[PDB]
Amino acid sequence: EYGAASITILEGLEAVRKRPGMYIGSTGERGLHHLIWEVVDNAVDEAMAGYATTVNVVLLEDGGVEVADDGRGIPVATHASGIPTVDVVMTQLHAGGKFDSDAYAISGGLHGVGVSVVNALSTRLEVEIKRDGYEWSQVYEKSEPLGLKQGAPTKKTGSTVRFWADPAVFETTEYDFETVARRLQEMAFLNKGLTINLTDERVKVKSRTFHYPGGLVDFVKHINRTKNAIHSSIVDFSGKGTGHEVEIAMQWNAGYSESVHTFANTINTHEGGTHEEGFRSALTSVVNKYAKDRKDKDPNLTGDDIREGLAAVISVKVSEPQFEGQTKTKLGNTEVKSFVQKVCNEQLTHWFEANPTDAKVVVNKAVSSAQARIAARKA
Amino acid sequence: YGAASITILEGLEAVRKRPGMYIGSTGERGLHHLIWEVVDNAVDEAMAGYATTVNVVLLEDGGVEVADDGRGIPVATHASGIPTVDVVMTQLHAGGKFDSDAYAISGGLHGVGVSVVNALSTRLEVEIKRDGYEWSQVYEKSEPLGLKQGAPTKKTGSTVRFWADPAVFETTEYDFETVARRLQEMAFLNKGLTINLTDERVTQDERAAESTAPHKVKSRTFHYPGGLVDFVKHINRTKNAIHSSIVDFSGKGTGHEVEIAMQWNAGYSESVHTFANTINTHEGGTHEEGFRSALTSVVNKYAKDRKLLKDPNLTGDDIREGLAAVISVKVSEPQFEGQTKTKLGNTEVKSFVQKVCNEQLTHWFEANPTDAKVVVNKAVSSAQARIAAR
Ligand SMILES: Nc1ncnc2c1ncn2[C@@H]1O[C@H](COP(=O)(O)OP(=O)(O)NP(=O)(O)O)[C@@H](O)[C@H]1O
Ligand SMILES: Nc1ncnc2c1ncn2[C@@H]1O[C@H](COP(=O)(O)OP(=O)(O)NP(=O)(O)O)[C@@H](O)[C@H]1O
Ligand SMILES: [Mg+2]
Ligand SMILES: [Mg+2]
Repeated sequence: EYGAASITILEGLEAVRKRPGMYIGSTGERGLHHLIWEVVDNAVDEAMAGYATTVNVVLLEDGGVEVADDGRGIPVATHASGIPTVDVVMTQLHAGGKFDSDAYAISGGLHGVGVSVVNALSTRLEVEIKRDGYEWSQVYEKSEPLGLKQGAPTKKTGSTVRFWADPAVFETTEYDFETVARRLQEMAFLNKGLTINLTDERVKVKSRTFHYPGGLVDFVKHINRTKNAIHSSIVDFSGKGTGHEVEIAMQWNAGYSESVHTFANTINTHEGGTHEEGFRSALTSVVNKYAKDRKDKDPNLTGDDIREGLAAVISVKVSEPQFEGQTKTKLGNTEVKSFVQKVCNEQLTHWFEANPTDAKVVVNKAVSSAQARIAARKA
Repeated sequence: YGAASITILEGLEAVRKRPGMYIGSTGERGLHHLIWEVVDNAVDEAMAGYATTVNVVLLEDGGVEVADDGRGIPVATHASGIPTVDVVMTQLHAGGKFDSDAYAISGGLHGVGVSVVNALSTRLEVEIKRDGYEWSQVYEKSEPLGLKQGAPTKKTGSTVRFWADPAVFETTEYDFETVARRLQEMAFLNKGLTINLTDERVTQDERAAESTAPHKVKSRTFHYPGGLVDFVKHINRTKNAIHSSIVDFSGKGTGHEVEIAMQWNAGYSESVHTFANTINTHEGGTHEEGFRSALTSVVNKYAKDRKLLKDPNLTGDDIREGLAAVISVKVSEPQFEGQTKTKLGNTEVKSFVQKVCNEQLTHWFEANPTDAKVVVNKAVSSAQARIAAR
C-alpha cells in the first residue's frame, strides 16, 4: 500500500547526494567542472565585494582543487544555529550571507547552496581560513566535519577551500585544464584589477596568470584575436541603475559566426536571459533604425544575421538576481530586460553616430549576411 | 561581516526568497511550471497505473484546480508527527519518489514540486479521497489550517487547488494554449491516460440557436491511444508528409525503456521532442544525444551501402532537417538538470538509446526501401543546401 510510510524527508546534503542533478546539473564533466565554479565563484564574490584582489586555483595531483583568496574568509565564530559558521555554510543548504546586499553588494552567489553541494559530492573537503586575526583548519570527511582547529594568529585575511570530488557520484573525476583556464580567464576580464592564477600539478607544471586591467575591452580583443576584426574601434559602454549595472563591450569580426558571451555578477549565463534578450532587442532596433535612416533590402534585419560575425560581452551587475537554477545558465530578472534594453538602445545609437566609418562597415555586414539568407532560402 | 551576517532559510522561506532556483523564473515559464509540478504529480499516479484521468481547471479567480483518480496524497500521521499531506506540501525533499516502491517510473524525484507551489501560492486547498473518507486541508500563505475528515468514500484520488501569489509573479494569467499543448503531450506519452482541460475564464467549446444553447466553457479532452504515433501525426498536421510509414519502435533494458516515433516532413526545421518519464526535457539530454548519434550513424552506413553517398560528410544537423521525432524514455532512476528538469543526464541512457535506435532504425530502413531512399535523398539535398552557404 501507498501511504504515510511511503513519503520520506531527506536531511539537506542527503538530497544533494541522491539527486546531484538538481544542484550540479549533471554527474558528467559539466557537473564535475561545476564544483570548481561553486568554490571559485564564491572566492570571486569576495573580489566583487572588493575584500579580495587575488584568487589562486590549483588542479592538485591526487584529484583535489585548491582555491585561495586574500578576502575576509568564511566566518568562523559560533553561529546562531549552534555549530560554528564554517560548518553551517559547508553542511546546510540555504545557509548563506548572500540573502541580502549587506555582506556582499553584487554577487554571483545567492542560493546558499554552492559550497554545501561541493561538500556533499566530495570525499574530502579542507578549509583554511585566516580571519579574526587567527588561522583556522577544518576538515570534512564524507561531508561530516572532523572539528574546527585554531592555528597561528595572523594579520593576513582570506579563505582556502580544497575538495576531492567523489567518484561514486562522478563518472570522470579528472578535470579539463582548458575548461578551467577558459572560465577563470573570463572572471579576470569581468573583474578589473582581480588576479586569478591557475596551476595544474597533474602528472612541467602548467600555470596561467589572469589579470586584465582593460576589463571587458581586453575580453573582446581576446575573442577577435584569431578572427580578423572588421572595425578598429570596440564599442565600450556602461550603464548603472536601481540595483543593476551593465557593461557592454563588442566588436564585429570578418567571420560569419556569433560570439556573444553573457554574464550576470561574473557568473556565466550561457543560456542568456533578460539581459541577453534586452541587448538583442536594442541591437536589432538600433542597427535597423540606423540602416533605415542611412540606406534597399525592404524586409527587416534579423538579430541572428546582425549578430553574425559579432564578438560581444554583456556583463550585468545586479543587486537581487534571479538565476535559472543552481547551475545559473539563464537570467530571469524581467526588470533587467528593459534595463539593458534602454542602456543598450541609447548608447548603441551614440556609438553608431560617433563612429561613422565602423558603422557603415558593420551595417553593410548585416545587409550582406541577411541577403545571403534569402538567397539560400530560395533553394 | 561574520556569524550575524549568515542566515539559514527554513525550507519554504528559501523558495520564496529565491524562486528562480525552483521554477526557473517568475515570468510565464515559472507560473506555468507551478501547473506542471501539480500535473506532473497526477501523471505519476497515472504512470504508476492508478489514476486514469487528470482534470485541470483554470479558474475565473486565477486559481488552478488539478483533480486525479489516483491513490490520493497520504493523509495519515507521518513519522514527523504531522499529517503526511502537510509534510508533502510544506517541506522540500519530502516525497515518495526517492525509491522506486510507490512509483516505478515517475517524473517527480526531488520531493520539491508541490511544496514549491505551496510556497509560491497565496492559497493552496487540498481534497484527498482515500482511507474511506473525503479529506480536506487549506494552506493559507503556505501554513496549514487543519486537516478535515469529511464524507465517507470508496472513491480514491487527489484534488489540488492553488492560487499563485501575485507578489511572486510578474503576471498571473495562465495561457490556456501553453497548458493545452503541455497536457496534450502528457496524453500522447501515456496511452491509457485521459487529460481534461477546462478554462472557466473563457466561454468557447443560426445565431438564435447559439444564444438559446447552454453556456459552454472552453474545454479540451486529451486521450491518445495512438500514443507517440498519434503524436508524430500531430506535429506533421501542418507539415507535408515525405514518407507515409511512421517510424515506431520500443526498447526495454536494465533500468530503462525507450519509445521512438519519427517521420520526415518537407520542412527545414528539426521538430525533435524528448521526454524522460513524461517530463518535457526540451533542453535535450543523453537520450536525445544517444538518438542523434545513432541516427547519424544509421543513415551514413545506409547511404554508404546503397551508394547514395559513396561522398563528403553527413552531419546529424542535416539528417534531422525536417524531422518530426518523439523520444520518450521511462527511466527508473532519472537524472535532471534542476527542479525545472530541463535536461536528462543519464549517461547509461545515451548508450542504451544509441543501440536501441541503431538496431531498430536499420531494421526499418531495410524493411521499407521506398520510404528509406526518400529520407536519404532528403538528407542528400539538405547537405548540398548546407555546403551552398559556403
Ligand atoms: N571563499 C569565501 N570567502 C568568504 N566567504 C565565503 C567564501 N565561500 C563561501 N562564503 C560564504 O558562505 C556562504 C555560503 O556559500 P554558498 O554555499 O556557495 O552559497 P551562496 O554563495 O550564499 N550562494 P550560492 O553560490 O548561489 O549557493 C556565502 O554566502 C558566503 O557568505
Ligand atoms: N496527486 C498526488 N497523488 C498522490 N500522491 C501525491 C500527489 N501529489 C504529490 N504526491 C506525493 O507527494 C510527494 C511530493 O510531491 P512533490 O513536491 O511534487 O515532489 P515529487 O513528486 O517527489 N517530485 P519532484 O517534482 O521531482 O519534486 C510525491 O512524491 C508524492 O508521493
Ligand atoms: Mg557561491
Ligand atoms: Mg512531483
